[PDB]
Amino acid sequence: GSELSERIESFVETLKRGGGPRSSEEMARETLGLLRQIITDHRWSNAGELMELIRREGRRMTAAQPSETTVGNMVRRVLKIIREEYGRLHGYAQLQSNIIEAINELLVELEGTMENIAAQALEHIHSNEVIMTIGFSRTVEAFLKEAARKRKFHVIVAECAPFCQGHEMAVNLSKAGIETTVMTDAAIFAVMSRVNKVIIGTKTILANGALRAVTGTHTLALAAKHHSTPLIVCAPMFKLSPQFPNEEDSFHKFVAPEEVLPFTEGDILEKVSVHCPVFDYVPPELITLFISNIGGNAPSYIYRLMSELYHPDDHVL
Amino acid sequence: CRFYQHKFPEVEDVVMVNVRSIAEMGAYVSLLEYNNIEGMILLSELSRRRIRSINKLIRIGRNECVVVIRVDKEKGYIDLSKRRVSPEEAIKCEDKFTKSKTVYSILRHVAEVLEYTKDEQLESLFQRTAWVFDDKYKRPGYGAYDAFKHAVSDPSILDSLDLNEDEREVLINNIN
Amino acid sequence: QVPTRKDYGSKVSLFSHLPQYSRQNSLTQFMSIPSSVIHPAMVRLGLQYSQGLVSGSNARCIALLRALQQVIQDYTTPPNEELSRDLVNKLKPYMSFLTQCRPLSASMHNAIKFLNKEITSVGSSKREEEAKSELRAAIDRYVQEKIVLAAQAISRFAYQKISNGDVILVYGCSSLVSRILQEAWTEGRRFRVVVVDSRPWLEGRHTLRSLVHAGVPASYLLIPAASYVLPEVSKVLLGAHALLANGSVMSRVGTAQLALVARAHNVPVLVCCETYKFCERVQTDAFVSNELDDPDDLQCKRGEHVALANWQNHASLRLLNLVYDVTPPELVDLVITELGMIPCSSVPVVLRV
Amino acid sequence: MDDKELIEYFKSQMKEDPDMASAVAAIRTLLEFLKRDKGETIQGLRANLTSAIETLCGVDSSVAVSSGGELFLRFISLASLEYSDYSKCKKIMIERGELFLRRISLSRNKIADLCHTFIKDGATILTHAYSRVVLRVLEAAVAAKKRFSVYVTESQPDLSGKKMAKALCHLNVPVTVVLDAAVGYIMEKADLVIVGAEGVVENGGIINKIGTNQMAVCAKAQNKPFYVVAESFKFVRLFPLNQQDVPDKFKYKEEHPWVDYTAPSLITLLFTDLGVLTPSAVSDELIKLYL
Repeated sequence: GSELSERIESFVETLKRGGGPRSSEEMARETLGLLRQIITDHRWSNAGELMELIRREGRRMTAAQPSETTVGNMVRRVLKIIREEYGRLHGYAQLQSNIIEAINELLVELEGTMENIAAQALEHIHSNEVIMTIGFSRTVEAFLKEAARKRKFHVIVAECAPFCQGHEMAVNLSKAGIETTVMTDAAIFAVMSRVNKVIIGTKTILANGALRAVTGTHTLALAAKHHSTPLIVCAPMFKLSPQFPNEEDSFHKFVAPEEVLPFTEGDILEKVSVHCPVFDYVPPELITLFISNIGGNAPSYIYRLMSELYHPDDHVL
Repeated sequence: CRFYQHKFPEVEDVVMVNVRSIAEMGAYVSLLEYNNIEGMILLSELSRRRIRSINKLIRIGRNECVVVIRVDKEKGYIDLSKRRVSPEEAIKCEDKFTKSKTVYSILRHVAEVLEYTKDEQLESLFQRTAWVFDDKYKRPGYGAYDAFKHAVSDPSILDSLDLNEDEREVLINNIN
Repeated sequence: QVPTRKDYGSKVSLFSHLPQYSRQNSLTQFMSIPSSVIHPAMVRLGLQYSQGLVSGSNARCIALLRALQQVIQDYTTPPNEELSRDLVNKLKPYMSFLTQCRPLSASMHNAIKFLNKEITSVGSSKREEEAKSELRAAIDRYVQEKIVLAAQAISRFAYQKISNGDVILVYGCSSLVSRILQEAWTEGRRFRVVVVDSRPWLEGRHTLRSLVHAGVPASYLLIPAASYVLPEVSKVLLGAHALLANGSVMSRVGTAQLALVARAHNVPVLVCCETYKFCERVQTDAFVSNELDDPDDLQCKRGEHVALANWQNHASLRLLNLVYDVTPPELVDLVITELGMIPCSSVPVVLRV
Repeated sequence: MDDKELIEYFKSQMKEDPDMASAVAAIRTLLEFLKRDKGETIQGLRANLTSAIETLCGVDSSVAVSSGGELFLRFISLASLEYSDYSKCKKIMIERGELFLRRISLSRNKIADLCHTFIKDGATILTHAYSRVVLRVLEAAVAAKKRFSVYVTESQPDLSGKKMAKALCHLNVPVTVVLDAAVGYIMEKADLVIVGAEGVVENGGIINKIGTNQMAVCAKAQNKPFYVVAESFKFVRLFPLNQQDVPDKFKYKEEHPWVDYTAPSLITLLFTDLGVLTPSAVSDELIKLYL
């Protein structure tokens, strides 16, 4: 049963350094897989022992890299599943089978997420209109080049100044022939007048409806609230996590300060500290629409799902 | 219009009551089969699900039969229960309700034809006559029951009250 | 298949998706007047929709519903086909013909969708007479606890709000509102009422009458003059044609405007909208669900040289009379419904389950 | 058994315990009455408790006590009463009542170790009154060995802030008693404002002592995030829209309110033993819980 432990390591490591896997929903999938293995390579006197074990493991997971809590909420929902099963079917052993199907169920639903969102797109964006996006958020490449087969419009993609992370989407939408444009984040307020409804990615959905986003997003949402054009969060619901913003501000992945001011610059690096947060906050009171697996949703709406998805008694995990 | 020789019904009496007003601890149920007996009713488990339910104002008046679990006279109420009931007893209470309605129209036509402007006196005469006609059959207010049983050929039992021939006239007329 | 409503108007660019039909090019010109392929009661309803005879939201609802009441009660099934399928079928092209003669709001959408869910939720065992009768009775319970009970409940609930002396704003033909206002005034509480109305379909006169003929001191003025009465009105009291996913409200061409200005002068915003209205889609924007009506019913009277009679006759001209706008939940304070006096941004949850 | 001993018993309970917020003292005395009701009925006891709660409301002008009465009335008939004798009912009923007592006692500790992790270290906390719950949650956050200051207002009509200081500095925390009218001044220099509440309205905002709202409004314009604490029972089914609307059974005890309301547009994060909230969630939770 140590092969389980070695796969656990393999992940925990690939997690604990940097981009891996470079896709988010992928991370979710490998997560669920490893969880399934934890179950199918273990037994329990009572399901409480399995709850305990998966809680320990999820603690290691989220504590390792609290910047990406996706897997945090995956183990949360798995705790929900076992909670629900021991609730129903004892309110004893064969229910292991039960558990497994749930995973598959969850799993298979996950496999449709992207395409689900696709169906919404063809509704919102009426043609020849201007949409703004910050990043290469796969869900949004899906969104747009899946609503660019019946209409035509204009998407301007900003650029997270740390990376070129807001250029790959430009080259992709070029490969999809939509006549999109590139720009430098500092100029978003420059053109925020001529936007219609910003379509932004997201990286988590706190239980306050406050999304932690790829950096250079707080300014986008603030410019939006100013011009009062609406915010289109392309957040599949698995990206939730029942964190409520204020704890300890282990909050923004502080990536290699090499990014902003590269090391080539002489001695000035002796009294010049550096900051480079790749993930910023956006207050929920600016959100408009949680385009999601179940269609339109508003800020408050989100805790409803946090009511149902993750059993509240385990946000301390 | 009083109720019967049982002006204060006893236990196991399943009154046909309506819901006068939805409430918090339990819907205040009121009936006339005991001359406006009013009490509560223990809100059920799936009736604790009446939060998101529709229009607590709708379904106010649509009467139904309920059993009387507790009882009180000076405390002035009755705790009616619904979840633990049967529809055969519902049909029996429907029969008793038809009898009640018959007796109510009877008292109305008494007040009209016999000009009984008085309420307590006329209602007590009627209730005594009904108890007389009833205690031989012992059914729930069997007075009018025997009245319509014998009124096919012999409703002359009204001789005891030789005060208004319009009484038996309207009886044998509105009957058939 | 069906005769097609002929698109009328130099459709503006930003609203091409939704159609600009009208009421002069009647749809019944082509149809085989023997109402066989198209049921007679449904088609009479469809027509008196095109002519815009029935306007009130829940009014249009009850209209459609009693029309399908007649349809069912006179409907018969083909030989050897289960009703809960061919009925759904027969309804489908009738709904289509409806959307042709007059686009269908979310109200009648919820209506027809519920009726389909009911039709299908009963199987083969349905005896024809008893099947049609049970559908009658279910349609009844539906209309009862959704539009002639929800109304009285909304009113019996909101009545506690309206204090004395506080003049109240209203927007037009929202029958529900008029019922609330009357059933309030008749309880001792006192107030004036200001009414607001907008072109082209000048309408508040419906509510204006239904008020004054119940003895409430009233006042009435077009919508751009809103700012003149807002420093006095203490509570606005809108209507609503639908409740959407995010939590917004939709209503006639105006109501968003009044919501906005009345937020500006800090006067609390009411909305009154009974549950079954509540749809499930979302609309953050205000341009992707709006049932554009005719252009040439827009104009007014100037001497006699009505400035637009030559409508298409120019080159560039492109008119429009948007019908529904949407107040985001950022303004609407309190949505009274029979379920409670819930706050706006908390609607979709408590009405979903 | 009569209403005299009920009111004086509430008085005695609050006197032997100023540390027990009026609501819980009321509910306690209410259970006490339920014990020695010496009745044998179901509804005939509902009438008794309703009348008694009316009296208590007519004695103490707080929203807390009447609201707790409503909620107790709810939480004696929550599921199937299992109506069997109209007497054993009373037994199981008062059992659920003492359980209600349990949760109401737990409320504070629950909300404290729910919140005391919300105070970033080295910032100025600006309370508003002798909010027992605020004092407790602070006391907690201190016990976790943090650093932060305290600005307290003084809520003019009665000296509240003076009392809160006199009892907080007993914990040796940096304390500074502004003059409540000066809130607009120190509002520049404190980051976030914890404020005690005395009743939550069904759309998310809170109702609280005289100055709350204006403080609230200041602490929104400058984007300074705005907190609030209130345990379960102080939810209320009162939905004003204007500060004039709040019922006048609360507003008294020349003409000057004692409590007033803040729109939920402003309140940025609740605190309820039910958990962290989001004012619309207070609505949803109220419609659900109240029953």
